[PDB]
Amino acid sequence: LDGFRKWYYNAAGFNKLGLMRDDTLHETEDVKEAIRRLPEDLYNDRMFRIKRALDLTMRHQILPKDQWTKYEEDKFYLEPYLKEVIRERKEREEWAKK
Amino acid sequence: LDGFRKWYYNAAGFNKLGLMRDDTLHETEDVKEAIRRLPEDLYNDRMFRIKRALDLTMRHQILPKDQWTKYEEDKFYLEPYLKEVIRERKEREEWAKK
Amino acid sequence: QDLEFTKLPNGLVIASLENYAPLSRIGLFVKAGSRYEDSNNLGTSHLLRLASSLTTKGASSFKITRGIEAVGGKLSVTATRENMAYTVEGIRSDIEILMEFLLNVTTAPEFRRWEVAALRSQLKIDKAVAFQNSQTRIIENLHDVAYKNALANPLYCPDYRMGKITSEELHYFVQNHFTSARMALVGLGVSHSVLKQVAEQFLNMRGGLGLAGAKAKYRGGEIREQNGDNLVHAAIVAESAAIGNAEANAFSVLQHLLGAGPHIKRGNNTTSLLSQSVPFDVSAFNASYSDSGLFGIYTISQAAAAGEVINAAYNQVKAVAQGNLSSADVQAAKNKLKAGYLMSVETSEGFLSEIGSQALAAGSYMPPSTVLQQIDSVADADVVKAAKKFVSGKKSMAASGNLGHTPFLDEL
Amino acid sequence: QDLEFTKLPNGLVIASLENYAPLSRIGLFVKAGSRYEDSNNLGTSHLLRLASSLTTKGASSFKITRGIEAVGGKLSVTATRENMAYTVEGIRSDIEILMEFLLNVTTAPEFRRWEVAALRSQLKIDKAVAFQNSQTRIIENLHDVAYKNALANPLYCPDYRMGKITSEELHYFVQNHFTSARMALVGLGVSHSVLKQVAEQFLNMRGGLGLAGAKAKYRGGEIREQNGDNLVHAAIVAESAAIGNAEANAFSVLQHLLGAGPHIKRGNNTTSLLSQSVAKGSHQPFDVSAFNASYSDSGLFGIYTISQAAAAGEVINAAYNQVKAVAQGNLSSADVQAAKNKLKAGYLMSVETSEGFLSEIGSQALAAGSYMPPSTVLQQIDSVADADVVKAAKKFVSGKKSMAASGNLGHTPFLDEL
Amino acid sequence: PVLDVKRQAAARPLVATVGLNVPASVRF
Amino acid sequence: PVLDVKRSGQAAARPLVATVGLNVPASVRF
Repeated sequence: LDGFRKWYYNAAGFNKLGLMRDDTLHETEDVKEAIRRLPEDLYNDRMFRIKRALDLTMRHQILPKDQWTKYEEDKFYLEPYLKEVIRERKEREEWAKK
Repeated sequence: LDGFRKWYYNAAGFNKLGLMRDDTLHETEDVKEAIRRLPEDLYNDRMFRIKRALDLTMRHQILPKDQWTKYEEDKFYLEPYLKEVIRERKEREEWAKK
Repeated sequence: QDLEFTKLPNGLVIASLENYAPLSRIGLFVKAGSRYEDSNNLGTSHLLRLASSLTTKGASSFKITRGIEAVGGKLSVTATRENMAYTVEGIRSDIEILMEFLLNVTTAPEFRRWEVAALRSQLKIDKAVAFQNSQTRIIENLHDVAYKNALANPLYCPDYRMGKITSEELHYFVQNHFTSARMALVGLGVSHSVLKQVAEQFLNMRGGLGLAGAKAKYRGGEIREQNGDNLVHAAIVAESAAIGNAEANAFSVLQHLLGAGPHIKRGNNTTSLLSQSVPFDVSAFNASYSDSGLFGIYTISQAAAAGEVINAAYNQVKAVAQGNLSSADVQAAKNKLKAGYLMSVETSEGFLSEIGSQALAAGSYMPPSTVLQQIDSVADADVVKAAKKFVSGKKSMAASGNLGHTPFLDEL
Repeated sequence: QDLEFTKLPNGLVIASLENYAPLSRIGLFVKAGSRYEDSNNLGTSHLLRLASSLTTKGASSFKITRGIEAVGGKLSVTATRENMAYTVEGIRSDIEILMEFLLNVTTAPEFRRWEVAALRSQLKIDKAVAFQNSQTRIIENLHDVAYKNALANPLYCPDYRMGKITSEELHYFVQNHFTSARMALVGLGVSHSVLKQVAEQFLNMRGGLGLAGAKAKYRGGEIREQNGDNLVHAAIVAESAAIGNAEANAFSVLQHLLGAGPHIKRGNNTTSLLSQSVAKGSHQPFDVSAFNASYSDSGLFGIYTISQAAAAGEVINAAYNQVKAVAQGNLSSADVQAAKNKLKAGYLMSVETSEGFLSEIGSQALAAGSYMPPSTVLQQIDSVADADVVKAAKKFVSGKKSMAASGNLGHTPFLDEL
Repeated sequence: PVLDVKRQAAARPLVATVGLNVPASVRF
Repeated sequence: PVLDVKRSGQAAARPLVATVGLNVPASVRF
């Protein structure tokens, strides 16, 4: 399962643009709240990575293979911050339900 | 000529709405610059007179005859301020011409 | 029943009174006022005061706010330059979760950075609302010119420090001043036992004496802020007695002799030696902190009259410094002071604050009765003495308004 | 030729020098600084300084601005706490209409209310730009804590007074301080005669002595400003000599002995006794100098320090200790001779430029009504002698001090500790 | 600026007060 | 707020002198 997940990570292809996994999340309301709660350096790296991926998609290029994002290396930075947004979101929802 | 001017002042009919002569001027750029240079009390009386005239025109009424604006009493307040706007305006124009 | 002071080994002074009130009130008192900051973390106590509804380890901000409003209870934070007090009140059937919320807020905050970044605008708004009146600004200016380091720190955050207070400063302030030896948990309308159980599930984790603060040093000087207003607010104070001395009682008797607020609506407060020294408003400002206290006149007069209003007021105190007083006036001052104390403790939240303060200050409860006889201890000469202290000690003057005819200290 | 002076019977001073310069400069100097306001019209001189391009009785704002820019001339306003100076400069063939514009601005303003209402936002912007650096705020704070009434008034308008300054206050200030007995018209590159003709068509109608100002009173004290800057700025001054005494020359020699700015770029200003006394104990970056500001009734002399907040204390103490050494006679005659050479070279380089020369003549005019040739001064500065310097020092070392501090002041000492 | 929601002597030290309830102010 | 158009460290040793006028530059010197 670990090797097949690495193969699927190579087949997804966002590592060839230098992106992380959390860069590829669709910005819903909860995702934008989690992005707003990021520290300044992580937010700046995320915006630069997104801008570089957009530039590479503009020129129809990819990064060189040494510059790709290694599956093992990818960091799920937004995840911790996101869970909270969802948790808080649900708590609020439940309160209203009841 | 003085009596015929009073007769024309009665025939114009803005005194029946309580307006002054300078309230009836069309607000061009020079007129709005002259209105902006008015003191606060004169501006507030002008805005109240215009609002009262608009309300009277809404109800299709006029003021009682004792409350009309006597030709002799009308004050050309905006005039002094206006001349300047025109003078300044012309001076600037001339400078550009030359 | 009667208050039960139990100084737990952790220094926490548990105090309880069960009077079977329908609404019961539980407060927690910490020696963590604005005097414990230095020049590197100014305004941290203001953000800590405004950060009582933040996410805690045990309850989120949403859970705290909706749970306190669900039972209709109230959570408030009152802060002086020495002490902070977090108070909850509500129906007896909901004070268990009210103590859960309050003790979570006191003991285990999180101080998330996005929450404090949202709170700094509220800090600016709260400071503007607080400085909408001239008395607050002139007392803050008076403390800033009167003291050097400790009590000169403002209750409200400075303008440059907004946008600069971080989560680490709040965490450091809490970890250095919210320790068990500086805390008293006081409950009216609750059983003492429960206070103790909540005092072990919480209030026991953080121990120690906490960071000791610096001794406050008097400086003097004058800060005159021309603000343009017609009224020239002016406070002239000097160093006085601290908390824990009979000279503090003498200074309290001295402000009630000189005048400490009108008793009649639209009265002229006839008796006040000051007022009668002769629109104006002349009183006497006395505030006593643990290491030092300030006494002195505080006058609000038309710009022009400031000259006489202030001088005349100063001259009246000099008369009291020369022994020119009557025993009936001192007896009336003692009656006014003791009636003010009894009406201050007649309300429930004032009673809870008093017990709280006494706890942190002396660890003991002083029955209202005891005080009455101690105030009586103050005698005429004692009052005179405190006066001469003010009349001689270096003065500190905070003035605001149109100060073209407001005198200086070397002229005063 | 040389400088040539006439005092007109209405009190106006006329000074001219014709050196046949290609660009000629004409200035007009009025004793109408910020010291002549009181608590009811604070900041009026700032709006008067910024209101030089307003509509006058004789030329509109558009005509003044487009006519000065049409010939490429320059109109500027410089203001101290005592004096205001309106200066125009341009080609000799256009200085007739330049004097028309300048004398209309000085003598016959209109001060229309919509124009000053538009100018108050520029007043706020100018104050923010001026207080972008720490030296300006700390000197304004130092004057405010040092004086009681006259010289304590700020050069820049207070925040509450913006939106409150009216046309009537400007008219009252002009009618009470822009009179002929307080004015000198100084022209480099022009004939004296024309100055006089323009001095009769203008500058002669307002001829009272005007409204006399109050005597400035010293107060002492200290005002601090905790604002979290990286560097602590601190000025500690005391009362000193006024304009018109030899003790002012002694205090100028004393600041050039203690240190009055670097002469070498990236130098350590080695000689400055202050700089040496700080640098022998502190390895942090610093900037210590001597401050002297003397006005016609009173003067301020002291020390100015910029330092890291942490060392702010002992550095200030070190600087103070150095002045105490000068108060104990611990000085050498070669050091005083070098201080005199530095002071006289600074004076000659200040008057070597055209606008500095016009300002100097102007100031001298208003101050003493007479022109003092650069040479004369040189021998008077020489008059100052070693003991004299020591004397001024003891004045500072003893007189009540006034302290303005700003920055992270957790380790900045107080006056009773200093 | 507007002092949020806009609209006597000082004898006792100031005391800030804030909390869940909407009101918040200082008293001498 | 932005101080209009933003930008000295050299310590003042002489009195200040505001300066403004028709020309665009405007500042103070010690």
